[PDB]
Parts: sequence; structure tokens; C-alpha cells
Amino acid sequence: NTLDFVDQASLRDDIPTFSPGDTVNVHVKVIEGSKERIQVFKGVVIRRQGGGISETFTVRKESYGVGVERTFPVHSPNIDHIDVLTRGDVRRAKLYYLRELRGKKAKIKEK
Amino acid sequence: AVPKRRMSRANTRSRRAQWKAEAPGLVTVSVAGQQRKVPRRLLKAARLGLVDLD
Amino acid sequence: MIQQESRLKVADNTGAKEILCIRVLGGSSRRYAGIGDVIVATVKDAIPGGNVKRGDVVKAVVVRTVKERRRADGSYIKFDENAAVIIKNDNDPRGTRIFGPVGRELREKKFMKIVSLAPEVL
Amino acid sequence: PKPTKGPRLGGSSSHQSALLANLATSLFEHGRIKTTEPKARALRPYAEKLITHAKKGALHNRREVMKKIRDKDVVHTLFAEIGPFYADRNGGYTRIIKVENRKGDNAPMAVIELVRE
Amino acid sequence: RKGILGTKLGMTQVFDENNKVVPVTVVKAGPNVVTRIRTTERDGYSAVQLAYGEISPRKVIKPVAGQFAAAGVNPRRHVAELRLDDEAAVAEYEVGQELTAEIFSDGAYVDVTGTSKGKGFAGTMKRHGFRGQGAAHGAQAVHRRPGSIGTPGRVFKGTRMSGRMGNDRVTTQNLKVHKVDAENGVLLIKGAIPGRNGGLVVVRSAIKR
RNA sequence: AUGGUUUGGCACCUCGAUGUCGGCUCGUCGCAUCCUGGGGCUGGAGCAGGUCCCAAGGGUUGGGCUGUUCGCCCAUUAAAGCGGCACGCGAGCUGGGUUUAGAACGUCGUGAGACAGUUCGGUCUCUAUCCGCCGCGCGCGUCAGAAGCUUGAGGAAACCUGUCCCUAGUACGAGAGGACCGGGACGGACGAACCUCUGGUAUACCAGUUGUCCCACCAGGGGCACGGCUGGAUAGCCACGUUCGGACAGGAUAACCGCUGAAAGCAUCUAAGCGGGAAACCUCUUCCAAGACCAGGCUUCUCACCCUCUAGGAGGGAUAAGGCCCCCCGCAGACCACGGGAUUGAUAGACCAGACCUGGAAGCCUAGUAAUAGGUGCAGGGAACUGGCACUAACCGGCCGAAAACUUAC
Repeated sequence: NTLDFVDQASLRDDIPTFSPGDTVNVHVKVIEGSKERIQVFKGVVIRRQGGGISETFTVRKESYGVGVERTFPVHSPNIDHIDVLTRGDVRRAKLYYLRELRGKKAKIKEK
Repeated sequence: AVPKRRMSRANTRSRRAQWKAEAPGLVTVSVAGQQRKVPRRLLKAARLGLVDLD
Repeated sequence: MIQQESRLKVADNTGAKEILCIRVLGGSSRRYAGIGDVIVATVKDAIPGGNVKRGDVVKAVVVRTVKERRRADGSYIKFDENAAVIIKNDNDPRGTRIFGPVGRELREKKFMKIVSLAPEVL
Repeated sequence: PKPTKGPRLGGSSSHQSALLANLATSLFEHGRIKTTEPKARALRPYAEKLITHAKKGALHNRREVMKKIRDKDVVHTLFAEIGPFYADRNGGYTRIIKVENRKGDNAPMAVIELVRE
Repeated sequence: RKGILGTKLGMTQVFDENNKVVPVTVVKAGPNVVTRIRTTERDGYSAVQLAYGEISPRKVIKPVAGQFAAAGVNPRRHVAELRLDDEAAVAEYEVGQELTAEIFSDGAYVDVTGTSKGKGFAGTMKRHGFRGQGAAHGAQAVHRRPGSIGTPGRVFKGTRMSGRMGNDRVTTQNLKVHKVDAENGVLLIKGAIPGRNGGLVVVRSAIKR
């Protein structure tokens, strides 16, 4: 993977092990009129598209009656820390079917 | 569309001269002793006795 | 991506339930309206006792889009519906209450009142 | 292996699959077959990977081969001598020899055979 | 105007100090050796010729080997010329001098020149962005053809019709160099530079910025 | 007075056939300029206009109604220009209107029938010879044969614009209002390159599953049903994605503002002269370009061997540098061409490993009456991407391919 020597310099360690299906809360730093605060996004990891540095994962949450999906680069410095709450039991690598399920049907088994 | 006019002999011959065949190149090979010409594409097969030589 | 003849739910309490996009303001022959864009819209569905009426030509701002929208830091935000909030010429909501989350793009577009009124800004 | 860049061999993908499986069956049954040069060119990697499955001969590999070969005598030979014969050779189980063009349609012919050195 | 010959490696992702993402194309600005000086008194124009790439000495034909020997350097695969403006500018190069990646600095604006990818025989829809005709409402076998060609009954020259597309030298202007890695002789150029991976490119200081 | 863009008039042109309106697709030209650019007087305080000169570089929206052009309207916009070219464009498309045969209404006619009145329905043929144009080769030429790198005469492409922030709430103005000049950021539309991201596609990828047949049977699989149907899906191609672009600067100018002054003792931007002055022009940016017959330049390599006629020239043969064919291929490609490799080899395939996609293989064991679940086990399977590896194929090989001299000057 020829570009690996370039890649490893910016690669970020301390990243927890997690898979599609787990429920995580992502600590995302934001800018609100030129000051810092951490906004926590708690939801279900529905996908993870491996790319090394370009690895991305998607967290889906239900908030005030509307579903929201957020995609973050795995090694983004804009994420100060990821914490995994529970481990989910799923049979797929990408949980796109959850976009059509609400409440009782949208629950995930626990490992 | 249909040809509006009959081609003259010069134009017909000039275009017709491009429809031709090229001569394949031949290399020498020794099969059963006697030398004979074979295309270089078939050299290994001739050395293995896989092409009929009349 | 919202364009002409597209329908949006209303995230306000103005009595309008659903609007149809007429124009995307912001330059001639502009095509799509993302989060934070102002559109000219007509009310298709309304609450029977509300202040607005069907067929009113109003100005609205898009606060949610189904198509994911890239951000500066390489992250993406995607919602489950296209929603708009009816505004007046001074960029303030005509309603008094905003429903559902909104995007961060309303900050750089100077929709401070909508941002403050929203339940949560993503 | 690498799928064909151009149009398929038999005139459709399913026909090409059947063609390749039959050609591999005949190749393992006889040891050498004569066919058009594109057919041998497409046949090489396919037969080579079937032989690779046969080399590490387990039940799992046997079933992997059977889901393509469909002929049980050929599978038995492949897992009884062809596999063990190539035990200590790493790739290049087949060779292609170009032969004289066909008469009916001037199709380039080629002969594909297993190495026995 | 500085310049160097390089090779396109691929594109990747980096983050600057404001945490924004920068899509960067990696260019192997490998070592170049100056082979010839073009002077106004001799050639009529001032330019410098650079050699790049590594090639086996048994692959170069005799004329090329003779030229490299006359220069005094071992042969390289690729040769190209950099056109300067005046003798005062070309006085700073001399034959056998080696140019490496650090002639550029971080944040500099560069001009990358390469050969575009080949697209083959392309229709007007793809070659020229022609809008098509209707796919229904009675349109008969005209879903992609140009249409009209438009007194003298003559198709004027320059007709934007179908033909071969791609494979042309292309210059992209005002690209920013995000980082100059001196250890590997690699330039990290923000943006997309022409050509396929492994192709030859020329990196020059921007003429505009 | 212009024009033949409007109805005309003539009947010169065609009845052994010149498609009739709009619309779509694609243009090209004019300037009588809609925006952007430079101006001037203002019945111009500033803002904003009015009107007028220069200016054709680019741009000039999406819908409702109607077959429509036209037109009215709805939202915008910097603006929603006017025209020529068979009122451009049917061997490019449409057939809604008009313009055959069917039928009805109103009106006319005793009637057959009729109506530059209405209404519903109603076959749009063709394998491109030549010119033209877009691309691609073969031959020959450029005074020996070749090979690298190039100059460029000459052409082609591109040229759009808004909002906001500082200057400045100042100049002006009773106030309201509202600046010039100059810097910065973010946009819309258009164009190009690219595939890191997002998203699309995926007919030799992985998994689930219905009906049926087969592999003797169970298990495990396979063929067919749009790839049977579904869930995903790396590479390539792509846009809905990413990145970049329109410049800056110089020269000569238009309208115009001027300087220095004659004829014409003053005056006069003028007849001598000299300056400023625009998106137009020439350069500048990008690309093609020596078939540029004035067929260019800088270099580097080979730089020699026969035979025949008759020794004048020619013809033939064999070679060098080099090239081509055959061969292995390519993200190069209709073919051809182009590019790379050819055993002194990593060019392709295989093999090993990784990356990635899928998602927990088979067998066995355990639990359950069974459906089924757990362990062995980030398992098994696998294409394109990357690195190793001569195991297989690039082969004991053919064809092309190098010099009359003379004149003058030095």
C-alpha cells in the first residue's frame, strides 16, 4: 500500500475496537462563536468503510422524532475520544435496513 | 444515400489497390531432419511436432 | 437537494404543514437549495385554524435535507426529511417555535434566531 | 480470477461459465486439448486455480472443486494423482502451445497441456 | 521560476492545523540531473534540460548514450526542457547539478503539467457536453446524436463533433503545496493533478501566483 | 434616404417532386447594446435616473395557459437584446397545427356536395458515391541513413458575474438618504482535470432465499427461472463528488479628457507634434503546430563492402546505427497507431503475503422433541490494488535499412 509511509504519520492510535452494531457516544468538539465545547453524539454504529487513514464510520441516532446520521473519519482529530457503551449482535456488515425501522423494531440485540 | 455519379477508372483503381494481403514471414526449422519454412508464431509447435508439414 | 416543484415539511408552528418550492433564491438559474438556503415557497397543506392559509406565497429557509451535506472538516450530516422554516424579510421566523433538529449551516448564514429557537443544532 | 474485459466467450456469461467448466473437465481427463487460442488463454488461470485447490486436498477443497467440475471421476483423478503430482511446484501447472489456424474460419488454434517435467 | 520532474503516485487525505481536511496528491519529485544548458548565443533561447528516471545502461540506444556521455552524467529514462526568461535566470544552473524536492517551500503555488488519461473514441455527449435529445415522447433513435450541423452548404471548421478524446498535455494552475517531505523527495500538492498513477509530471512555480 | 426582418406587386426558377408552422439538438454572423466596460451634459445636490457617443469579449433563467410564433401571467436575475442565414437546421428528430380518404354540429345548395367555420381519428422511406467536417493511418518528400531534445511562422481554446466586510454612515444633503477610489472573503452559472471523500453502476465477488430437477441418499452443492429474486459490493467508468480556471502586467487605440500652437499678430486638444483613455485590438494564459516546399535548430550515433552491364551512369546483392514483423502485455485502443517487456527478464498468468469486499465456511462437538443456536474461529470465500516469487509464456527468427557532383567566396 505504497502510500503507507505517508499515511502512518497522521494515523491516530488509542482508537477503541468497535464493529457495526455497537452503541457508542462520540465526543465531538465544535465551534460556537470562537470557543470550545464537546458535543456528545450517542447512537448506533451502522457501518464502517475501511480505508486506513480514510476509514469512516457512521453513527445513527433518533432525536426528537427524526433520525439523524453522522459520518466521521475514524482518525479525525475533530474527535477527541470515542467511548463504546454496548456490543451489538448483528448478521450484516452494513445496517442500512435500520433506516426504515422505528422504536421497537429498531432495537439491536446485545452480545 | 446513393452514389450520384459513376466512379472514374482512376478513382476506382486507386481505392481498390488498398485491398491486398500481406506476406507472412517464415523462419527455418528442422523437423525430421529436412529443413522447411514455418511462421515464427508456430516455431515451438513445429519443434514439438504439433503442426502438419505436407 | 431541493429544487423547483419539490415539497418540504414545515418545522414551525405557523399553521403550515407542507410547502412547495417555487424558486431557489441566490443567483440566476440556481439549481439546488441546501441547508441554509432561502427559497420562495407556496403553502400546500395548512392547519385549519392557523394564521397562514393555503396558497400563500412565502419565504422559507431549508433546515434539513435528505441528501448528505459535506462539511469543512470532512464530516457529513444527513437527516431523514427535507424541512423548512417560514421567515420574514428580516430573516426571523414567522412562528414562535421550531420543531426537530437543524444543521450547523444556519450559523454562518446568520440565522441566529432560528438557531436559538431550535431544540438542538447539529 | 480476472474477469474478461471484453464480451464473454460463448455469447453470454452463463455459457462462458459452462464452457470453462467443460474445458477444464476435458483437460484434466485427457491431459491436453486443442481449442481456439482465446479459449486456452481464458482457460489457463481457471484450471490453475482448480489444481491449486486440489494440491491442498481436504474435504473443504474437494467441495470447492466439485462446485465447478460436476464430474466425479475427473474430481477423483484430480485429487488422487494430479494434486499429489504437483506437490512441490508453485504455479505454472499448464503451458500453452500455439498451433496452425483453423480451416473453416481461420480461427487461431492453440493446445493447452499440463506440465509433466 | 523553479522546476522539477516528478511522478504521480496517488491521492490521499491530510488535516491542517485548523482540523480541516485537505485532499492531497502525492508526487514523487525525484532527483533530477541537469544535462544541457540552452543559451541565446548558441540556441537562440535560454532554457535548461533535466533528466529523470532510472534506466538500465543496456536499454539506451547509442545516440542517447553518446549525448549523456558528452554531458558527463549517466543516462536516465526521461528528458525534458525548462524554458526560462533570460541569461541571468539560467546562470544558476550548470551541467551535472542535482535538483531535489526542497527547491519548493511549504505553501508555495505550483504548476503541474501532465498528460491526461485516455478516454478513447468519445461521443459528443462526453467529448463536448452536448445535451441529448428526448428519451421518449416520440424521439426516434436520436437519444445521443449531435443533431443539426448547420447558405454555403458547408460544415464550418471546428465542428465540435465526436472523435478521440484525452491523452493531451494539461497544465493545472495555482496548486498549493501542502508539504514538502524532504526525506522521501515527495511533494504533497493540494488538489488533483493530470494523468494516471506512475506518469510523468512537471512541477513549476506558478506563473500567476 | 438605407434595408430586403412585414404584408405587397412581377412571374425569371423549378409541376419526368425546391417539406409547409412551431418545438428539440446544434450553430454562425451583424450591431440598430439588455447586463457587464469607458464616457458627457444634466431640467445631475448625493443616491438614482433621463438622454445621448464609444464598445460585439462573455452572458442573456425556470414555469402556468395556448399547436402555436406572438402574447399575458408567476417567481427570480447583473440582464432576462433586436435581427440575418430556404422567416438556419425533418437523407438530424417530432407530427401538436395546416393539407387526402371516416364521422358530427352551424350555415349554404332542391341535390351530388361545399365552407382562407368548428370537432374526434388519421403510414414522416433510404446500406453516404463526391464535396464539407471530426478523428486515425499508409506512402513519399525535406540532397547519406538514423535517434534524442526543441524554436516557433501560423492557428485554436478561454474571456461571465453577484453579495457581504473595512475604509464610511464621511462627501453631498434642511433631514431622510447616501458615497468615489482601494483591499478581503464567500458565492451562482460555465469549463477542465481527477477518483482521497460522498454517491451511482457492478452478467467469473460474498451472503440470504422461493419453485423445480440433478449430484444414489443425509449433509453439502449445482443447472434453470430478467445475474430467479433480495442485502452488500474493491477496481474501472462516472457526477450528485474533489481540485483548479476566467487573471496580473505591458503596447497601440475608440468615445473622451488634455499639453504645447500655427495658418488667421488673439484664439484654437491640430493642420506640426506630445500625453492619458475601455471587458473591443496586439501581447499576456492554455493547447496544436517545420507537408512552415524558405519543408527550421542544437546535438549524438553509423560513418562501409561486394557483383554486373559497360566503365557514363545505372542496376543488383550484403551490411552498420536503427526500425518493423512474430511474441508477452497496457488504465493505449474500432482497425491501425501509441507505450512497456522480451531470459543480461518481474511484461502477463499462476503461487505466496498484504490491502479491500462479504460476514462467521465445511467437518466435528455441545444444547434443544424440532425449527434452530453456541464453540472450534475476525472463520471461510474472493476480481481488478500493492509487494515478493522465473513456476508457465515472451521462442536455437525473419524482413527492411547509409553519400552524383559543380560554381564562387573565404
